[PDB]
Amino acid sequence: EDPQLLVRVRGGQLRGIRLKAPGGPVSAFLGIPFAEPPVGSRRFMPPEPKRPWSGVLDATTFQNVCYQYVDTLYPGFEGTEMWNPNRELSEDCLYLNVWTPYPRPASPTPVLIWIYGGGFYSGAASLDVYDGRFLAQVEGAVLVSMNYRVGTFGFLALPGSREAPGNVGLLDQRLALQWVQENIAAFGGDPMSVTLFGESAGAASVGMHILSLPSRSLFHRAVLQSGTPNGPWATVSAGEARRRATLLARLVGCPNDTELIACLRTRPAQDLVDHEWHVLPQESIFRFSFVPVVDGDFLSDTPEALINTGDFQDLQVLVGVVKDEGSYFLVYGVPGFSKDNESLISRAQFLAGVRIGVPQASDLAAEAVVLHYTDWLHPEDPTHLRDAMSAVVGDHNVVCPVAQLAGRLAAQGARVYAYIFEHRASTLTWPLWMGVPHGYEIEFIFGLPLDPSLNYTTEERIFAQRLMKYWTNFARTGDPNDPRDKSPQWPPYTTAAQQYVSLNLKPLEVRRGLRAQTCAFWNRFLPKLL
Amino acid sequence: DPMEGREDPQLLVRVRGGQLRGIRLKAPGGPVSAFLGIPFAEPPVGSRRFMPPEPKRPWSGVLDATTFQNVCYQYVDTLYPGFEGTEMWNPNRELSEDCLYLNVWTPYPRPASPTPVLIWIYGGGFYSGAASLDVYDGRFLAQVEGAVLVSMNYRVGTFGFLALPGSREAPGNVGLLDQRLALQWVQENIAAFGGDPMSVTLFGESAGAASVGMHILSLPSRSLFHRAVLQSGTPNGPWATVSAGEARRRATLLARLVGCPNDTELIACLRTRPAQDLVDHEWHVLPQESIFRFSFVPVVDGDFLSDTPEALINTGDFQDLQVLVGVVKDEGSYFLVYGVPGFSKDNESLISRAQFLAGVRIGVPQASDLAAEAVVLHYTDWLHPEDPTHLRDAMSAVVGDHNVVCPVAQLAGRLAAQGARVYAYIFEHRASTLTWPLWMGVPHGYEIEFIFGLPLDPSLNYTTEERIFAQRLMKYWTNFARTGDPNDPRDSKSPQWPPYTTAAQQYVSLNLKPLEVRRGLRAQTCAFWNRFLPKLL
Repeated sequence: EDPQLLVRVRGGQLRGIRLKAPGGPVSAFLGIPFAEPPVGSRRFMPPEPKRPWSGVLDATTFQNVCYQYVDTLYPGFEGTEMWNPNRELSEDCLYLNVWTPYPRPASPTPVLIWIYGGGFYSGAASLDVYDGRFLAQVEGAVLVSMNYRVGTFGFLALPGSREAPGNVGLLDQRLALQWVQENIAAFGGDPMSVTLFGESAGAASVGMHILSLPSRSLFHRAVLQSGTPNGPWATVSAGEARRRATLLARLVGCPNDTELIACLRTRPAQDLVDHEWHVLPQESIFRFSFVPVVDGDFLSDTPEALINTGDFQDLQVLVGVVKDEGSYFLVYGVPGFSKDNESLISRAQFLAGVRIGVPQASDLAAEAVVLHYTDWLHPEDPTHLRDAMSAVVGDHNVVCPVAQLAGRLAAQGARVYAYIFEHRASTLTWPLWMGVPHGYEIEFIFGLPLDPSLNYTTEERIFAQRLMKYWTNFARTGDPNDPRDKSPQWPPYTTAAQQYVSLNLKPLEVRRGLRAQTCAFWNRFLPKLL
Repeated sequence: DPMEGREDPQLLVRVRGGQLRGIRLKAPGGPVSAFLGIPFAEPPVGSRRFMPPEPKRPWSGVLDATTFQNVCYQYVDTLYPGFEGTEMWNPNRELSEDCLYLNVWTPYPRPASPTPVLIWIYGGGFYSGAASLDVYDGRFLAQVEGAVLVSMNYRVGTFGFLALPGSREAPGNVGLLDQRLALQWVQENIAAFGGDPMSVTLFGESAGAASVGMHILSLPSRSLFHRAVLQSGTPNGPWATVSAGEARRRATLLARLVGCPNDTELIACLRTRPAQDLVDHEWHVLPQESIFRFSFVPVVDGDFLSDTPEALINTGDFQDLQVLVGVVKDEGSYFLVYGVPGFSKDNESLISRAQFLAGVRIGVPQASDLAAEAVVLHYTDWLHPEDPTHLRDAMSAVVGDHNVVCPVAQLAGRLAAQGARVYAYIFEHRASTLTWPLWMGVPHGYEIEFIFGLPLDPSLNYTTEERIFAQRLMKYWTNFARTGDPNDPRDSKSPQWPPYTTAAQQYVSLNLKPLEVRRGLRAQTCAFWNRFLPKLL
């Protein structure tokens, strides 16, 4: 009968579990329902608050992963499998997890809320790399992570209808935020200091909470790791969402919006998953069929309009990228790339790869990209063309949208801190040519190197500690710098000086201009070519 | 010649048109022979204006060949009166349409055996220039390297390049024809001076380099030389040529501006106008505000130039050609003070970014709004986009790259890809005696005085290192003339100057330090200019 694993929330009692972290125990409350299961008639619909329960709800184990495509490109390969579901799939998946220190915090404690990535078609809060025990134990943080619907279940939209209004995965996330506001105090959390953090689609999601007014009253700070609400992949127009929904409907035999949606609700989850990739316009890496939609409700306008016209005076933001944002996506559909070769390519392959990675570029824009990224001392060298292909995809999808976001935010009142993450995990099983790929900073932020049984180096586990206190310092104060502190200071990102830091084994290094020229090419010149 | 027996027997030479007597000049290391003001054409006056040159008909007696002749009629710069920086390029003899003369420097006494010949073609935008300028003095190359050096006058401005293509009274390119006639003169007569007609190297700067390039691309000229040096100029590029239609348009406009209304009619009327009237109006013809842009230049006539220089360098076979090409560090600087708002030789020419945009519009006047903004974005410093120094230097680079550096990079590339042995350089030393402001770096044309070896004259106040540098460059150039290779065949100790190739793109820096080999002649920027920007039209 451990009383600090017994907690009462607005819907009833829960029992958590005492977990062992390297430095001591933590309290974990796993699989807490925050919504009615979005099954049957609730499919495609906004989430409803979980109805109260009797007795003591067991909150000691992770719940089901939201129904989604499972990656099978490299079966049994750690590099891919580490991101695959580690619990069974279900549409009944709207649950969240809470990590707290053991015993529960003496005073109200800053809350970090993790929103996983996975292109809005995949992901889960139960993955090993999202383990909250280390941040909770070492930094005394309260950490919350929620599941949200992905793929069709989360983002299939027929805009204007009420059975499939779109953005319900974002609404799942928001409902979880509300749940934290109402209940986190019972766990020792401070509802008045809430920081959202996420990577990839999760970073984009965080951004969208920044740009959606009802969400704004549910947090105070934000961290966007390798993803943005603006850019080419995170959103679609209402018309295009309708088109894609209708196409998927016909691919599954369906058939008036009401009729079509009802027929879709009759379909088994796996039929929808089986067809969800056969709807997208062009051949494309870094591009997903069902994503947040500019609905004029959750998103009152396009993200770029909203970041261009928004007032972000009372917002603090931490943003950044890894060294090789594009590498990971080359092995997923660009001819000439694989995890097994060193993926050396010809310049014909490079041209074609540009056409793929940049599908809605005109012939002229595509050629502009090609010329801009060519090294004219070695325009035929296969290594240079490979790295260039990587840089094209990375810069276009992450680095330049991030640079633009940081610029707008800083220019319009926000306190911004920017980083580039440059350390390659010693335990990384992806080929060396992929450098520091997408998403491989996460394990360090969460403090996984603090676990001796994971075979990280010693420097990696000091590095991990550094990053944990950067992130938790930011949660606590809106500032990654240690308030009483020796390492160089991390200066705010501004439009004038454009300062950002390198995160690696060496001490903080301040640099200026986040790929300034290249991102001037992407954000200032290339738009003028349409 | 009643007095031959009492005169220097070492200065009497016979050429195809008769006898001439030169003069013994003193160079720092010893005497040289100079034969100045030799007519190679009939005076292109009266009814001969705008017409192809006619070979000089033979004369009786002994021609005095001891003094420089008249300078071809041209605009004289008076922007900075008494300023060395401009006056050193101004005419140093009186102006005349009777100006088709050439000059020959040789050792004294004249070489025992046949000696490789260097032929200088001056620059000046095809509107100015003269072979008699101090900076083109051949005495140093003749004395120190034992060279035979020839330099000719050619008609510039309207007199040289006004064209009504198709007509036979003004066919165009006659200034280039003047040059070619001089080349022929060399072929027939240079042996009388101890020169070798079978080893002739052309070299020139600016419009002179463009001229040399055009001789490479024109078949009749090809049998008149063997090697070429192009300093800071190319036959291709935006300024060196015009189309037949545009040349007709400009001639017609100038005609109308001077009170002249059938081609024959119009040309005759132009021939009745005084030379100065033509000079006074020649600048009032060109379309837009333009630095580095001239009204009367070589015309793509389908005759001298059988096609555009670009087409000809794209389809040409150059396998038995050796070429030496290069640029100075700051090709654009000199032209900023000549018509871009905000620039002067007296202030530091710091400019605003609005000024930068306007200046881009002026320096690249063909360019559409989109191309212009592409240029602006490409040259912007995104860490300090408002910094006036950076914007000034950027303006300079735009003009230099657009007009010289990238046309050169292209030429070198095409030539190397199509068989030619190419050697490439960038000249980086700023003359200690240079009177242009420091911000202009190493401006256009200030490598010339080093090539010709002027620092060997003690009375010119160059440093010692500058005199050694000068000697190095003279030896590079004359080695190239001699062998098609700037390298000294028996110097084991000094760094080698490697050929420029499309694979390695090697070139050297020329300065007080030993040869340094670099790779990629402004490769990314010139890819922008030569590969991307054309596609935006």
